[PDB]
Amino acid sequence: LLCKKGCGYYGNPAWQGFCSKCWREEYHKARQKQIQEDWELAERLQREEEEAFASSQS
Amino acid sequence: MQIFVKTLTGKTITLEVEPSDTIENVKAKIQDKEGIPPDQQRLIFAGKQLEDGRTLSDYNIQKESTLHLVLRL
Ligand SMILES: [Zn+2]
Repeated sequence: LLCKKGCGYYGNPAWQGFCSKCWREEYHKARQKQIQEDWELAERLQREEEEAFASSQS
Repeated sequence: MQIFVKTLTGKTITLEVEPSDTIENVKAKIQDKEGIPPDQQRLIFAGKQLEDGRTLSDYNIQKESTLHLVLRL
């Protein structure tokens, strides 16, 4: 029925039960966690290229 | 549309792109702005390194998406 954040608006099946505004907040949250996670991965991968280069020239 | 490409060193590149653009195409675009050759570039989104022959839409990269760039050595 109604928005799962308890907004008082109706949620949309195409948005996991959320309303236009509450779904935009979830979307923004998810996209911040994705950027953090990708940053962490890009650190791993940069550490690894520098090492692979360093042992290559050692 | 715009997407952003973040480096680890304090720079965000804004690119003009289409969901249909190849990753190779996007790296050419980064060569244009930044003078970095395509073969020195690794791009990451949603936990994955992006492949040269696939397109932004293959990865559900939409308007305002942020990718990360790492340099290949
Ligand atoms: Zn709501």
